[PDB]
Amino acid sequence: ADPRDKALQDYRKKLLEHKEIDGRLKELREQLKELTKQYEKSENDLKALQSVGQIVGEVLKQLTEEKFIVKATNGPRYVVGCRRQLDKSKLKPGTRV
Amino acid sequence: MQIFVKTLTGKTITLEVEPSDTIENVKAKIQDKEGIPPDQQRLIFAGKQLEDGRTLSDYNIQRESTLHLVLRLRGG
Amino acid sequence: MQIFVKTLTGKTITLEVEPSDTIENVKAKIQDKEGIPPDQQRLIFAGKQLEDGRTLSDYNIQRESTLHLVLRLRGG
Amino acid sequence: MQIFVKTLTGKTITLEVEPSDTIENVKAKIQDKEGIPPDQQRLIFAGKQLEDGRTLSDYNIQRESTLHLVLRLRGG
Amino acid sequence: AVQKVVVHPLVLLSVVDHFNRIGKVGNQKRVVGVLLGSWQKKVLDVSNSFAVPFDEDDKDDSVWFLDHDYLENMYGMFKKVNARERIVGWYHTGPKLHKNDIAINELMKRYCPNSVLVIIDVKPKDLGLPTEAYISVEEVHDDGTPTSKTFEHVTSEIGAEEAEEVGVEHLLRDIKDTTVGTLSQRITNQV
Amino acid sequence: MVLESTMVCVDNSEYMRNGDFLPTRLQAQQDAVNIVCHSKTRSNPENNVGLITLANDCEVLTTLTPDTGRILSKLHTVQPKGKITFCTGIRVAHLALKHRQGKNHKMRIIAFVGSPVEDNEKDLVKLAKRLKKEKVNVDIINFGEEEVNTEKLTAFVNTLNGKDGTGSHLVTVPPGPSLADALISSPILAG
Amino acid sequence: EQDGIGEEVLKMSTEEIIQRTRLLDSEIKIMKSEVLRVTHELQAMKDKIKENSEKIKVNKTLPYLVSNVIELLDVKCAVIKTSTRQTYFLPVIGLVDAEKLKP
Amino acid sequence: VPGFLQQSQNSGPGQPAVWHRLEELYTKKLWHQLTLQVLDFVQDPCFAQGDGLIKLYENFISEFEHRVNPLSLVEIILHVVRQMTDPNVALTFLEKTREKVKSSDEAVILCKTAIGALKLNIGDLQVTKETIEDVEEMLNNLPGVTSVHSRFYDLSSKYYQTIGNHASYYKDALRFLGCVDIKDLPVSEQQERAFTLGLAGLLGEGVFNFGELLMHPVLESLRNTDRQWLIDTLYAFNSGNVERFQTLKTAWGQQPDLAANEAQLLRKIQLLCLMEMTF
Repeated sequence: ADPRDKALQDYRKKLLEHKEIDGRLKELREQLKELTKQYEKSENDLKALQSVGQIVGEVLKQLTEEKFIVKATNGPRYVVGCRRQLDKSKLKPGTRV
Repeated sequence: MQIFVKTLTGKTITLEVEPSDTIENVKAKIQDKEGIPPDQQRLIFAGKQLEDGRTLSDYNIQRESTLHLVLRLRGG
Repeated sequence: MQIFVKTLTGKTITLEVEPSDTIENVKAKIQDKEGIPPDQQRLIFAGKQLEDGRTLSDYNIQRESTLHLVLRLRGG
Repeated sequence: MQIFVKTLTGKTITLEVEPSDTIENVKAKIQDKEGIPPDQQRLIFAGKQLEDGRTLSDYNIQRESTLHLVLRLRGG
Repeated sequence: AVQKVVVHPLVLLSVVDHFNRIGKVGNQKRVVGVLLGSWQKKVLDVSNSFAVPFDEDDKDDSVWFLDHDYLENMYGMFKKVNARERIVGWYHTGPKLHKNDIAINELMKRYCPNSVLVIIDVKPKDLGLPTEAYISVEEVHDDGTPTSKTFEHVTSEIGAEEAEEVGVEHLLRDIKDTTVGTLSQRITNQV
Repeated sequence: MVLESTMVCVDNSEYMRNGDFLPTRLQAQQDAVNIVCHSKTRSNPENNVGLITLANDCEVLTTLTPDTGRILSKLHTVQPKGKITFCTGIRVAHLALKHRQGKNHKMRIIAFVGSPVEDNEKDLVKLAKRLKKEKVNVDIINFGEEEVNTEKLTAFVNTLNGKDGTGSHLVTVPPGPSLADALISSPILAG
Repeated sequence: EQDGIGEEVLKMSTEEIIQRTRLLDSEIKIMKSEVLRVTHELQAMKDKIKENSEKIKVNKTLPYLVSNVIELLDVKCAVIKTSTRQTYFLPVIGLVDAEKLKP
Repeated sequence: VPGFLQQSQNSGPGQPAVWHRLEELYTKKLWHQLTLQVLDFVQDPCFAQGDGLIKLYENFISEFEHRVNPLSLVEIILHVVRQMTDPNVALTFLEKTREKVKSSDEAVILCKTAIGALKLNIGDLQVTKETIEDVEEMLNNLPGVTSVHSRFYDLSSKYYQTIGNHASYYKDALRFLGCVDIKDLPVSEQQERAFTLGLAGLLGEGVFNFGELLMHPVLESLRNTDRQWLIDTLYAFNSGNVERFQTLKTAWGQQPDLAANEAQLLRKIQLLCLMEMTF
């Protein structure tokens, strides 16, 4: 009826709707974040899927500046080289590789 | 409140709803009582089609409104 | 009902069927006309892989429909 | 500008064209009066292999030249 | 930032293939496509590429038309086959940079923040290397004139890997040159 | 029944800020776009539509697709800050039509002209004759500023089609209550 | 509240006007933008989740080999002996929680 | 309200026209054109003392037209604010308009520059400095040249006008020129800006250049008439010839600074003559 009373009541109703949509937004946001964490877990799995596995063995003597003699746990021994940036100083005889 | 859902197959269905309900909720009730999942279907009102981000009160839908249901995707 | 089956090699093959026909009947028609075992055929329409339990009245197919065929290729 | 197309069947067909045209337009005219699908048309001029993407003047074609049409039989 | 790019032969050969084939669709001066690759540390390794439909106009640089949806779809399929590569940048041919190119860059920079541009000159030349690599940065420009966006050069090199070099060496068997040379290869170099 | 591909070409120039129509001009344009794209889809299940914007240069914000819902979802968040430019919009529309997948489809350009426009007739007539030779259909909607450009558009459409041409419509409207109500009958009439 | 309702919203109508302006602008802008944005973001991520799950389904074939982890190291990496009497390092564990695994 | 213009047309020009035309634009609801025309009319040289009433009308329109380009609203508000002379209420008014207009942040930058400008008139170190630093961060993350840059650089030049920072001022004035249009300004303004720039460089701590400066158009143009000794001495440095019987004249001409700092200038030209003779 009165402009001040109508303004007050519609103001309160509009604020009520304001809080309702705010609740909707908050719950949507939280659920979305949880879904993002599920997604990142799946992607970590997908990229992990392509690994290969590797042989474990031990360095026997060093032979030349680029050639080493190495031996597997129960396989034969081998003659091999050593990778780029591998700090050869650590490659003491008996080390695990 | 009742809404006549009409399919192109000539089927007419009565839905009792309330105006505060969002489109997603109306689709959810449709799925619950009919079985048809929400993704395989679209709704039309005099060429106006609805979306989750809009309330039912948006678009100026009234009591006893006629709605067109058009399916989507190939056969199940 | 006449239909068209394409293939990855460009081979095209017309065929006549009725919408009461079940999918495995279609694969049997392919087998007898081409000479290919039913296990080895796989069928695609509109991007969905078809399934044996369904008629062509299901999947709402119409005539002059372009299906695709793909082989069960394997190795070992 | 008239041009004569020769088929392997012994037929000679005369098409009026203008030097501004492009090979796909000619193939469309063929599809018009031959009815063979444009994808099923291959055109050789003096041993060269023409491309659908280019203009007649790219191949210096003059009036009343002969072009040979060859089909593709991989569909056997 | 990047200190160098390493390009594999496979991309070079695929670019030549693209440029030869494009005549099948409609005459054009140049072609455009995505580069896929990987980051080690400030060095960028490129290892695959694919076409994308593109069109241009010869005078007005305001007019051109790339295509989003083809790009996204194809990247989806490639990712479904392998997962270790990601979008890294793009390439075009033609011998000289076109004014238009920055406007393209600020598009697909949205798909990778460090979009690097590689120019591959398909038709031969005598003097030297075939390719150039460029990166986009703003500048102080002057004591005082408007800041803008332009490219700067980054040094470029051609790489190789095991089981890509073997095919190359087989293809190149008919024409061979001395590995070291004895005054017949060093003297030519000076010339 | 005809197989044709359609580009809608819509304005977000600053004049769209104003509000002669019931809510604002934008919302009206949204409803018009919705109706037309639904019409062109429903008329034929294999056809397809695409979306282009003219203000402040032309942004090809969706490649031609049969999916309609993406168009609607993308159309929002056009905040009108641009200034119009007609010719480049048309040119890039033609350029994008040049690359249909299904090249059996006919060619159509639909443009909403909701703003004043500055141009030279000597350019417009040449664009018209280009589309004459290239056999491209054009359809225009005026709404807003009839006086400023009605003659220019009359000349454009008249030259483009005539001499027993199709009579491609040139719609005009008073500042009435709705766009759709007039738009319905004349340009679109499925079957 | 009652203070703003009485001393302002009733008596100082300009404060009701400013209330209307703020409520209208913020309400419409945030509701439309965020509801539409978040709903489509959710749908897209749900679909991508579905594809990735389909990709992981195939690789879990039935034949497996029983094995025991002898040692575990972070640089996440593990040393396995397997009942065929073989020994392998591996740098990534794969489809199990590395924090859940133990010697 | 809608009678406000018919009765108000008695103030200023255009009595049958501009007010009636404003009513026409208002009733058509062509909000854009109305915004253009109000911005234009404010420019009129009339004193426009009726700030509060016309601002009341501005609020009436903006109360839902505020969807308008906010920057135009900010600048017309600035034109209103300059009218009034009480600083404190002006600050409150500016803070209110800053808090309401919050979408297009370049409007926020502009408002902040206005706040700092008013603040500096009474006391600088406490507030102004901090507001310059508070604004520079946001300015960087903008793609284009934009329009607010000029105003901001003007502010920062005035703040560095505390003379002891000569050299820093030298660069920032240039940046301002690197943002205005083709010089179409009051000739007196142009030439006095160039004069102050010349002096501020000439004392500058770090600056040895004096090659690029001579080419900048404003300096070569607006001082080919009166006060040419400054160009003369600027060439004198460029060449590096030591004899400067001219700075004696400058002492009378410009006793401020250039009469006190003579030793430093002498030392600069001394070492500056090496770079010529060795060249």
